[PDB]
Amino acid sequence: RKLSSPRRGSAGLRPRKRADEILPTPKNWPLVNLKEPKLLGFIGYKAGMTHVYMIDDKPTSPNYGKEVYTPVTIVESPPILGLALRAYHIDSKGELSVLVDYWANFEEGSLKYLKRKITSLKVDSSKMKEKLDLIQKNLNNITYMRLLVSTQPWLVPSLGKKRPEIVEIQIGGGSIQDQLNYGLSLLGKQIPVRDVFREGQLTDIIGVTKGKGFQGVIKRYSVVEFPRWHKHRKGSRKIGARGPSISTPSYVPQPGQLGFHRRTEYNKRIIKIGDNVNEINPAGGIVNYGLVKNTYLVIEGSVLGSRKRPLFLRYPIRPSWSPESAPKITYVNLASQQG
Amino acid sequence: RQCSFCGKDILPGTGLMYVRNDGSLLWFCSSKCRKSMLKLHRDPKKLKWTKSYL
Amino acid sequence: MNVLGSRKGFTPALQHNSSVVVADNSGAKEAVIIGIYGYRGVLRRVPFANIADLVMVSVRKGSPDVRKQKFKAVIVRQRMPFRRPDGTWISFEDNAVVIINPDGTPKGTEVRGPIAREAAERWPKIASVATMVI
RNA sequence: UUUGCUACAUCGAUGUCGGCUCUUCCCACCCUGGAGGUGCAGCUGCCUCCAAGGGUAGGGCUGCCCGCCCGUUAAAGGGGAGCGUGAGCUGGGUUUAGACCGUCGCGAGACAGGUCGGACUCUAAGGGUAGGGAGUGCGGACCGCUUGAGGGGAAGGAACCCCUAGUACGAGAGGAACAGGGUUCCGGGGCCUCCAGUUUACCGGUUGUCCGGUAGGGCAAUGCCGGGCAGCCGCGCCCUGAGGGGUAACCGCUGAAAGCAUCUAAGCGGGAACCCCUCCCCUAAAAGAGGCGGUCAGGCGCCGGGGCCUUCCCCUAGAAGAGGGGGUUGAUGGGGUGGGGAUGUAAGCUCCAAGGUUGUAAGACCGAGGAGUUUAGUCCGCCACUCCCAAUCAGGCUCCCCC
RNA sequence: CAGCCUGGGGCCUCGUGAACGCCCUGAGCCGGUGCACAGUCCGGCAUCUCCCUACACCGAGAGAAGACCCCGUGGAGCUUCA
RNA sequence: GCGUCUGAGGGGUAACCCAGGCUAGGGAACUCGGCAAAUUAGCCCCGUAACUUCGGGAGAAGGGGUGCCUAUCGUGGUUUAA
RNA sequence: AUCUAGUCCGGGGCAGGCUGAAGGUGGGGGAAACCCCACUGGAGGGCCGAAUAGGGGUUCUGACGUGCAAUUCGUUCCCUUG
Repeated sequence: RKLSSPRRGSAGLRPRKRADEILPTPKNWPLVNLKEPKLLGFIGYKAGMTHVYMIDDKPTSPNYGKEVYTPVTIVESPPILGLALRAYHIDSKGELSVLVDYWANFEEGSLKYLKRKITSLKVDSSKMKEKLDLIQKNLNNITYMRLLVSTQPWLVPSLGKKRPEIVEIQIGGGSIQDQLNYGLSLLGKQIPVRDVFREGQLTDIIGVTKGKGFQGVIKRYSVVEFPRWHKHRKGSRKIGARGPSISTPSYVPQPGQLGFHRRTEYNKRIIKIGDNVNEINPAGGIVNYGLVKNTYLVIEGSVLGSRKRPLFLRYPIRPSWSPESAPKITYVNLASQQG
Repeated sequence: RQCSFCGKDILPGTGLMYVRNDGSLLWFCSSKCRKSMLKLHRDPKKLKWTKSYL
Repeated sequence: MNVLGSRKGFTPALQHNSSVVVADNSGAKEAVIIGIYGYRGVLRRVPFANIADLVMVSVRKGSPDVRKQKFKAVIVRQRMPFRRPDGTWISFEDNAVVIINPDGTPKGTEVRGPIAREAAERWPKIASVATMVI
């Protein structure tokens, strides 16, 4: 008689549809957090996963000052390319539309890799001179400054592609005028990961999870399979009833697409930023990926997505604590991942 | 530390320690070595993928 | 009692109606788990237990004065492998318990065989009579 | 939400008990949150008011429902949806035909008494739901980046432990709370470094038989047995703040009606797991159908041209579509060579072999098997380098706006 | 407390080629009205068109002049103290 | 003698269904009910309880052995054959 | 009365194994009656057992249920000298 059991799955994630882009952008950004002009995110590629041995940093942890074993994910992060500067304002209708974009590639930054995504500006249409004075004229009613950046996949051979991905990253820091000066110095340059993050920080990861195709209800929602005889008896991998009513027969479990969803993670700590790839590459290569040869991040725990997945790394928006530098690492598993 | 069947080195964070009712300990680098003592009872002196062959 | 404040939770090794050996000289030899102290669960799931857990047992084999009686016991050994925080996997040869008095002291005066450290840290009175601790 | 009363609807049929599976709601509150009273010292109790955001589990007995009982738990609340749900299952109960017993009947036979056996049909026009593709509109053809009206969420809930503190309180016995930490369990979302499962790729052993023997193979639903990479998976691992505003029950301030008093009437201040924002997921088919950067060469309708798609080589993706890449200005797939792996040390040849057949003897001949050559041979749905081979040929659609 | 693997279907394509539902095509849903549970009526809130797969909750879904129950100065077989 | 129990092709082979293989720790906690599935299994030697209508129970229950190679021994058949 | 029920007349069948009744013979005992053992013998509405040798039709309340079929197919089973 009608015992209690919680519903299967979350009602807040519907629809479970396919993500419409492989690199999503955050909708919301962390507050200023009392800093000086800097970017609030970076872009990386998921490579593989291993495990290290570190000495615990958390002063409240039960294992404080002791050598504990932790899994880690490896994220390859070459420099990105700063493309344009974007200003937002509250327009008529009182919205958050875009004021203008100020592009700068002609002085230095003549790239045809960039034309694999956008058949970008001709020499005839380099009239960006009057886009900049519009920003300075309409200063004092600009609310946000954002920088368009581009990935450089051609620097990652294991990632067999050359056309880039284009996203926009927000600047948080001093005044608006101060942020405009900082955004003009990055324009057309190459932004290393160390200009944004530092070892020991927390981050938020946004990306697309591994796809799995059309699936049933026992994998999509973890419903209970019919017990005994029914394991033998007319079909077991299904739900019994599909609602009571003709009320638009409701939101009950149904089969359909599983995986390849846009999701978000919280409070993923960065343990190391390295350049010497001989300290991270295992014997025989990372299985099904290749070899690391750029700057890489060591992120403890797991990360959504498959190998070679573009990931957006963001400042923590509900941080759990505030770490300091140096989670000392004593061992890194460089053994082969086959066998 | 070293495997109890094949004699090779066990990297940290991998393997298995097996405790017997008399208190003795056995270390295993993989399931292939764990099965070869506890299940199959094969002897290591006849296999030359083992350090005990010679 | 004393080490639960760490990550006291392992592989779910034992259940209701699971059989164990009694690793002490109290008089019992075999038992069956009747209840798991502290567990609270979900629909259709059988309550579970691992090393250093308090359980209620019913003695199925032993001396006439303890046979078919209900006691309190703690799990000291388990067959199913479990991982220590320093990343090592441990495994024992059988599932065993030791029978304790209501206040926590062991009923027997001697413990047979090895004991996991998590059981010795959480239950100091058992560690006082255990000879070998693994 | 029971059981009756009535006989309005259905008798050319609305499948009639219980259980399982899955969804949602009510509040008359069992626990979790707030406030008060007490014959409230503390701990524990009892009672009243607000509040439905979250939870309410495992078993023995009976076809059950109810109920009794076992070990726990923060608590193991009570109801509705055609007593929710048989084009979802089941078939223990019940209401056919067969049969036994007791009572009743002259009998044929009856019971509302017990017992044994007894069938569960259907390929989804329509709606709904879960997902995936095209078209028209906004708005002449395209490439790229965005906002955040609106919509959904439980995305988290709870308990135990540390210190506070053997402190307050109390004769003693006993024995707290706020602030601040940790973990575990239930729910949600993900992942494959470790461990575990699988692994009809692969490697080996071996039984019976067939291919003349050895070697190599066919068959015995991989013939069976052992091991097993990648991948997928859980029994493994990671993440899963709080704050602002508005209030509920109520608690207070100033203050009269009504010289006083008074939290309320005017006028103010506080105050909850509640509601709204912050956070996470879908969002320009939002009709007020948004914003921003760039391309549509040139010459005199024609020449010429830009873009997109199929074809071609593929995988991150994939029921078909779609998605994500490469296309000689190239490492996209294969070959070659190295690396890293799985089995377990190939065939042939040399030596030994319990014995036997010979040979005057010397010697040579058979022999399950052992050792050497030999971390061998076979294999790799992983990685690196290298243009050796192939990404060629061909077809279709749509545009040249502004100036 | 489910996971992985295999044979035959399902899925995509070529050939052959039916049946049941059918006043109508006009069927989104919530509260009502009414022989007392409406696709069509009233009041609202919604709703751009087409196609593919999957699910069977609703259409008091399809299939059979209800076997239960009562009636008819309808039967048939059995019984006996009619 | 047949590939005529007379339709085929494609597919990194989706969900799901009909048949099958394997699963760590636990071992009936499932369910009306151990249903279904698993366990055991041939032959030789030893050994075998209560009960009993003295015939049975009885293959009760339970324990040990089994391949390959190299040689032998014993018993018997048959051949004009003590 | 080509199905089916019973009967009468004339025909055709049941692979392969096991147990071992009465009877018979020879040892060993006791005076005796008679007892024990070994072998031989081959009884019985005895036992195990061939998808498709023949016969049946219990389970899964398995598949099918606009069928291969107006009663079939698969698994698990029952009988087989009367």
